[PDB]
Amino acid sequence: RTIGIIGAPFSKGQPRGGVEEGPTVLRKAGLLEKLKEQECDVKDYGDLPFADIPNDSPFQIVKNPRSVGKASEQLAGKVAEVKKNGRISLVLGGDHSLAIGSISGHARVHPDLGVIWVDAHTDINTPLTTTSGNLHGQPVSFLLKELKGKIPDVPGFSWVTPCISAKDIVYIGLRDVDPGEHYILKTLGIKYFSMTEVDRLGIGKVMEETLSYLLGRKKRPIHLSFDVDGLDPSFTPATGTPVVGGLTYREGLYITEEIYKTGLLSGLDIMEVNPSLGKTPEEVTRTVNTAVAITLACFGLAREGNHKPIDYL
Amino acid sequence: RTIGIIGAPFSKGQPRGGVEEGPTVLRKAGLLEKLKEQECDVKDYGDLPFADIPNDSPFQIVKNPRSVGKASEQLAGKVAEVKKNGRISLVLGGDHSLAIGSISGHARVHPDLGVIWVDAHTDINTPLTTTSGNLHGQPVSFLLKELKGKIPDVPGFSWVTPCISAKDIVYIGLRDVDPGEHYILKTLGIKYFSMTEVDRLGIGKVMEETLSYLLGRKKRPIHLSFDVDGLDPSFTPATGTPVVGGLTYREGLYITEEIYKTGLLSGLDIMEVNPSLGKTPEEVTRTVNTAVAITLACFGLAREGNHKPIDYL
Amino acid sequence: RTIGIIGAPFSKGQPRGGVEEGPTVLRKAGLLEKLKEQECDVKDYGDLPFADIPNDSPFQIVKNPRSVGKASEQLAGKVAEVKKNGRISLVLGGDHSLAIGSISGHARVHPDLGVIWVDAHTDINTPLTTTSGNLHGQPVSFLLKELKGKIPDVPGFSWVTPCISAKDIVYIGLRDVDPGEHYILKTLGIKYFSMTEVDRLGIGKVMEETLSYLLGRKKRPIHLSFDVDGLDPSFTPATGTPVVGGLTYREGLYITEEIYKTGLLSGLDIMEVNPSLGKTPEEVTRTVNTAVAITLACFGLAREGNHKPIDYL
Ligand SMILES: Nc1ncc(CC[C@H](N)C(=O)O)[nH]1
Ligand SMILES: Nc1ncc(CC[C@H](N)C(=O)O)[nH]1
Ligand SMILES: Nc1ncc(CC[C@H](N)C(=O)O)[nH]1
Ligand SMILES: [Mn+2]
Ligand SMILES: [Mn+2]
Ligand SMILES: [Mn+2]
Ligand SMILES: [Mn+2]
Ligand SMILES: [Mn+2]
Ligand SMILES: [Mn+2]
Repeated sequence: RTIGIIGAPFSKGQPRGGVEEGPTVLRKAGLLEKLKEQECDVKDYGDLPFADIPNDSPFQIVKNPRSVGKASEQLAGKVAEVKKNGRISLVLGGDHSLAIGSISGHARVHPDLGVIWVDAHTDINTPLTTTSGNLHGQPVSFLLKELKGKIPDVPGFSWVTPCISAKDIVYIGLRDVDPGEHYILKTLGIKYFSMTEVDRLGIGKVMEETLSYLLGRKKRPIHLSFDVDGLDPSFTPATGTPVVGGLTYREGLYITEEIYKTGLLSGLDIMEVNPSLGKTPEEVTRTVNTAVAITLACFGLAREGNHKPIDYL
Repeated sequence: RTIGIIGAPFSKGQPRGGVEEGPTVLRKAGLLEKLKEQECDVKDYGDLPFADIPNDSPFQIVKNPRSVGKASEQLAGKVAEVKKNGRISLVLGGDHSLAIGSISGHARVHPDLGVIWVDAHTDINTPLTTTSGNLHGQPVSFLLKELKGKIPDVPGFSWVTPCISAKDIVYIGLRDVDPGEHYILKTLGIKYFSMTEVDRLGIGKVMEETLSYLLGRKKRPIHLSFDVDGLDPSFTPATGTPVVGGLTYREGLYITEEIYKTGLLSGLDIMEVNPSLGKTPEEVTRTVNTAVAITLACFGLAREGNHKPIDYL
Repeated sequence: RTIGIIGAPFSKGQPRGGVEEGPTVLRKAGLLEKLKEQECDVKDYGDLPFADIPNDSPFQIVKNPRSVGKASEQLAGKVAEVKKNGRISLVLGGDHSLAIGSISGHARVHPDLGVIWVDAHTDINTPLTTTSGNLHGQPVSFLLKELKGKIPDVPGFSWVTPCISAKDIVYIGLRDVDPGEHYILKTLGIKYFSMTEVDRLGIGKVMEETLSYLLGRKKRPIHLSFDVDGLDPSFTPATGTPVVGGLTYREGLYITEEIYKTGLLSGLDIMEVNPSLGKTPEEVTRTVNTAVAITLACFGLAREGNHKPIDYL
């Protein structure tokens, strides 16, 4: 598969700072090379230089809005640029607020995209429903067209144009959803598979319904926004908001292996990896190793094996 | 949901003493408040004062029969009292022998009840089949009508009247069943889903069949006797008789979420939590945290989220 | 069930030496007795004395070929001897190269056998496809008739006669397969259930299809070659080549419980247990305990319980 790597060392979407190092440790794990070790054509677009914005007081309760707003605007342009070069955008975060720019830049080139959001949270709070003020928990509210009119003019996001309907997104892995967020889910009829549904149906049926839900009518580009805390913290502990009872390592690989097999992966986000939150050096490597594995699976690595079209005997 | 909390700090049903502290640490985890934080109407009936019975020599091989017998008699009355106040009895144990009084007091008010027993063990040994003499492994033999006549007159249990047929109970989580207990299962035709069945069918189908088995004919009150060792010891280690290969945290939450959704939960037991058996302070908090989560799920907490009937936007 | 225990303390199939102690620690865990504690008729044939072969230089890239070749030849005769005494051969390894002699000696007495290979690897590299040269990763290539002609004359294996077709074997647990090995899988049409399939279908359906695939046409003797690294390293860490995302303890017990229930188990291999690779004394006991449990399940131990044909009441 053909890839376009984009490092997004941003953290102002939430309180903890170590997430900016995500691009660094993932590249350090040898992600670029391992992808190349596969049938992959990789082009590194570099780590986005997120210039400082010293003056950025809260918007009501919303924190660092100008910084978060600019980082997504910068990222949106980069993703659109890689999508125009005919490559799958691979955004290494960074907190999940960056999803706003990633899905935005993607839709500029591919407006018919479908989103699969793997996360323990829905990240669909509005500036008015959020109680924490952390924008990494509001990315989805800015992208939904149905929520246009409920999103006040927050400094830094005047460039945003809702680009996805409630029916063009599927959540997988939910287990920590706020009351207002749950109201929006049920109100806009958003398709989701929380841990309850995964436990009931099995990851296989879950993925079956997910892809059929998004590709039933017609084939379209797929955007995978993967928050590493969607997986159980026993696999990805070095993350800002871990929630027990998460997706297993195996389910995480199953999800991505299936998405790969559709041949429609167009955009990918690997977010919330925070090395500084690993209680040990091993928890840090465990998180990075798991994040790399999910990434490789998105581009071809199959657990049953892979072989080149040649006679090996 | 409307609840009636009853602390049952009892341990004489087995050798290890720390189980009496169960009510204490669960309340200390803020269980009462967290329930209230939900759509719950809570009334604390207090911790049952289990007076000492210094003279209580074994009955043949059966240990502390008078103490265990009195504690269940005392508890049976309390549960019946809360069931008459129109509230779901929530008994915080304490060893599982207390189930004898809980299910007894429940049936006095609701004789048509159905029991779901989540445990790694069947706890259906009779005074004559048990090899350990620990009554926390015999509670079910005293309640089954079919076993009336095989239960000798043990000091402390003259007040007992079998109140459930073999067909009114479903076991879930079995993985350590004695030979005589297995004989009784197959002989009385008791419905069970051991870990083998959970592995074969999946927790979803397991719960589907469980509820259909008990509510097929008609809707009736449900009694959930939950032994925390039914879950894998990686989740609830501070318990007297842990057995590897247990139900996962997720399956445990799935079970209870489904029971809640029936709207028929009438009685609930959270047993065998023993803080003093935690090899570390974390194993103790891990056990308590997991016990609280299963409890909250029984009364409404859903992993997909919850919201009040109001317009959040 | 009637058993014939054979200790195979061999390690020259791979670099790490501690695997030779497998028979020792498994017997030390009280395996013989625990089997007897069940409905089992056990006869210990002893630990095969694998005489030294000082002169054994590599064959091209293949390491210790004469040593590995002789150990399998010796083992093949022992297994055939126990199969003629009407007993299920239970080979305690030892690295997995010994499978060559075990399945060989088994087929001498029961040529219509069917093989179930539980392993994280396919172990089907040929002397020409292997990149490591470790024979414990080539056992299957020597047994397949379809691969006859692609297996050069390696010193120590002139006694070998391919005894199984590609269609008489089923793989379960795959997650680390080489490119050439994957080519052979797809080329000979070998039936396999990698971790992806287990995640998709569930262990129940996996076992359903496995047994139907092998016993569909007609009932035949079953050979179970179980590599302990097929299970997740959180359960069996003391093994030379652990791979994360493996079969759970429960799935491992489900697999064997089902095989037992067919009443067709004829040959069993418990391989790759290496005590010296346990980072702690507990990792060593955890591995051994799990290896014993899978073994007991192969001969009757059911998680739902077991009882003698007598009236327990
Ligand atoms: N990725 C990620 N971790 C936590 C969030 C937000 C959760 C919370 N409901 C909030 O509104 O801040 N998003
Ligand atoms: N909750 C609970 N843990 C262990 C038991 C009894 C098990 C054993 N068969 C006995 O008869 O004592 N019950
Ligand atoms: N049991 C077992 N662990 C590792 C292997 C071989 C794996 C590798 N493909 C090789 O060719 O050496 N077999
Ligand atoms: Mn997120
Ligand atoms: Mn999240
Ligand atoms: Mn119990
Ligand atoms: Mn128990
Ligand atoms: Mn192997
Ligand atoms: Mn292996």
